[PDB]
Amino acid sequence: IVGGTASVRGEWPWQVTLHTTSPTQRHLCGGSIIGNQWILTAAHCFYGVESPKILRVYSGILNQSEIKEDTSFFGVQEIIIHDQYKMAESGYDIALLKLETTVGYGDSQRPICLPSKGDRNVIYTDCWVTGWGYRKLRDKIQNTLQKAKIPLVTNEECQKRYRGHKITHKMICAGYREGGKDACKGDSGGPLSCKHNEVWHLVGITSWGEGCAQRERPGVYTNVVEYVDWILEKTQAV
Ligand SMILES: O=C(O)c1ccc(NC(=O)[C@@H]2[C@@H](c3ccccc3)CCN2C(=O)/C=C/c2cc(Cl)ccc2-n2cnnn2)cc1
Repeated sequence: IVGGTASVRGEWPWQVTLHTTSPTQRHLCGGSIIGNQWILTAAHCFYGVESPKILRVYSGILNQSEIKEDTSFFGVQEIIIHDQYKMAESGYDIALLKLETTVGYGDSQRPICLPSKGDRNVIYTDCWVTGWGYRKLRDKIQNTLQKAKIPLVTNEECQKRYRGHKITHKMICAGYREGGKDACKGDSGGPLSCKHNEVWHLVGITSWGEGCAQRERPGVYTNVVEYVDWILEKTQAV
């Protein structure tokens, strides 16, 4: 996260850190708990991931330093990538991780509500992007989970800023015209959480942008409301 501050413990209890084991253990992506055996993340996170066996999901983490060989994690049973997904910039950047065991909800880890299909018309004024990503384009993964409040941008405005791209209604953009606050390397897959009527909703999934926090370059997120049916299809299969 660029231009963000340290989170307080338990502030974003749906936020997870997805680690890869191969070649060595390190943070790969962010993700969100949406169900007791479900993580919602970005499909691009799994470029070169040939098996779920190399993945470990950590919940209830504030600092990456809490993660050692003795730290409990959830194994991944299945990686479900949207079947229209080609690349982040083309859209359909969404994936589900089905966990091998059930998440026990508590004050440190609990799910985030999906947006309501009825809330396609709401104007979110309180949105936050969180992650352990870089603070600038040439940096390193951060120890403490960072947060940054970002304003949502209309599709029309975002399209003006991404000449040469097609910004679809399945994408949602966020950022300040002057830049300064945004997601960056290592934040992808994580949530864009918006508070509406005192309830937090998973409005976006950190996906892509041209650089980090640049002037007139908003961050591009998967527009979760447009994927509620796909999420229910995959999580509620008979
Ligand atoms: O340990 C590390 O050094 C370490 C180093 C980088 C990453 N991750 C990343 O760069 C991941 C990449 C990835 C992850 C997994 C598999 C394959 C591809 C794809 C891009 N990406 C982001 O995080 C996207 C960032 C991004 C998002 C928004 Cl909304 C705005 C601006 C952004 N940026 C523009 N230019 N940079 N950030 C993770 C870890």
